[PDB]
Amino acid sequence: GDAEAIAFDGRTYMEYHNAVTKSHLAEKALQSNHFELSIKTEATQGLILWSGKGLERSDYIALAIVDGFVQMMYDLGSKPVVLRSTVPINTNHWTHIKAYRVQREGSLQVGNEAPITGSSPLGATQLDTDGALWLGGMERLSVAHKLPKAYSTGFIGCIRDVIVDRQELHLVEDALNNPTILHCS
Repeated sequence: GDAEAIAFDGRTYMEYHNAVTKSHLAEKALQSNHFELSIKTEATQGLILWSGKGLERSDYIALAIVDGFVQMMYDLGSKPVVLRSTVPINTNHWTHIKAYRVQREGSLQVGNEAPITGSSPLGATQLDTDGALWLGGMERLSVAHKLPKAYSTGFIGCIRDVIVDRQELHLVEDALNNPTILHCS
């Protein structure tokens, strides 16, 4: 009841579009990104969300659990920057994540800890993309040989209340690749 949390078994990943005439309200050079979610899990390695085109050349922004901690990572064109949390995420207790990027600056907050901040190397400031978004793992994998196994590892656990750039994401209804729906708990 209430918050409709969906679960992720390790072979489940949803593709969302975000940003294109669809009802209410070419390339894209985002100056920002803002992501909000709540996750419950026992996993110590897994990929949560990933916004990019999924091509080797493409810039990206993603969130993954790496060796027990949630870490934001993105490359805009001048190499990556990693923002890692001090809050052990694997307690199988719903936990909040709040992350954003303003040009080159980004922050990360898991729980109530102090937000982790940083900024990619001087150079690019905009994230080139077609609006592809992904949840729980991702299709185009090749572009995962350069990252830790974690981004290769699908996510096992649940997720709910995903907010991407002031719009709320309806996991089921917005999913574009018709995946197997398994509620949570």
